[PDB]
Parts: sequence; C-alpha cells; structure tokens
Amino acid sequence: DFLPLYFGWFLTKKSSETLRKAGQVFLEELGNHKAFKKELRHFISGDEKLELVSYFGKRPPGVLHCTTKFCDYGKAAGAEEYAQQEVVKRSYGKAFKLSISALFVTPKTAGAQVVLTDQELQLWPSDLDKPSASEGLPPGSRAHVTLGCAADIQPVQTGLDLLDILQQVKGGSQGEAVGELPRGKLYSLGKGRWMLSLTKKMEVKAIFTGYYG
Repeated sequence: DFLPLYFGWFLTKKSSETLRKAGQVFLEELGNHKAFKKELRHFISGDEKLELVSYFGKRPPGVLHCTTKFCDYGKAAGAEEYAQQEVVKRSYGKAFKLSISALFVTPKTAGAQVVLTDQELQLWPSDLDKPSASEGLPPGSRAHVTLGCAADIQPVQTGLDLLDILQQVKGGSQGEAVGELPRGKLYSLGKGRWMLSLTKKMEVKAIFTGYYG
C-alpha cells in the first residue's frame, strides 16, 4: 500500500477562490506601492513596473492547500511514520478552519502564512526531514499556503521562505511597518522580502486528506 503524494488541508472551492483573489489583490497592490518599486533592484537581478501577478506565474492548479507532510508515496523520510499516526487516521476527511495571519512575497515565492490551532498542530510532522530554518521557531511555523512561484522555483520553497521571514521577525528585524495597504500593515524585511500583516485574520475552510497526483 503506497501513501499519498502529500497529506494536508485542502481548501473548499469557495475558500480557495476567496484566498486566491485576496492573494492577487495583494500582489497588485504591492507591485504598485512606492516602497516596493524603490527596492526593485533588491528583487530582480537582470535588466518600468514589474507586474507581480506575471512574476509569480506558476500558481497552484486546483484548490489551494496547506501541506502537513510531503510523503512522495512513501519515499520521503518519515512518511510511513507520519501516516500511521492515530491522529492522522482520525482526522482523515475531517473539516478544519485555517487562520491566515499574513501574506508574503520574496524573489522566489508568494504565499499565505497559516497559524495552526492546537488541534491542527497535532497533525504537524516531527521528523528528521525538518529543515534547519525551522530551528528556533515554534513547531508548525512552516505552515503556509503557496500562492505563486517564480519560473525556476519549486513550490516547496514557499515554506522555507516563510521560515526565513519569521526568523527576521523573531529578532524584530521587521521593525516598524514601511507602509500600509487597505487590509493591513506592510513590512519590508530586506533582500526582496515583504510581509502584509493582516488587520483581521482570514479564515478558510479546508478538509484534511491525502493527495495522489
């Protein structure tokens, strides 16, 4: 019996459209913000205005989702150990609400930061496959929804990018907001990294299950 490609929370069609539209408005607003335009050298590295919706053109097909454990059908480290957990089996097909507190952009990815409840954290993996940038931050800090990737970037980069942003925030390197968008304060973390801290958290409905590809 092989396992899914990955486990995670799959947004309902309505929630996925709502978050997808929010992400597009953020990308449009950010690309027009004077502070972002001034930093455009810290963002691209070759040779007017950059339309971030075109820049992050590899957008997830289907519904948006929040991965818990990438399994690659059993080939990833920790995959079989994760899937045999009681909580994974008990939650399979169950509905959850995911809290989105912030949207972010780097030169590689765009996504949404997810803040897991204590019940949802029980579904978060704990294994060797954990990357180093998750060290020093609370478990589950990687939890995100990918909104878009640059052409040569793989989607998994989005979670590594979020962790790197949260390492800045941990030490206060976000500083004061450089500005404001209609739905929250805008933070520049340097090196092409931007975070919109939402005035009001977004909530999305999602079903925990396995995706097979």
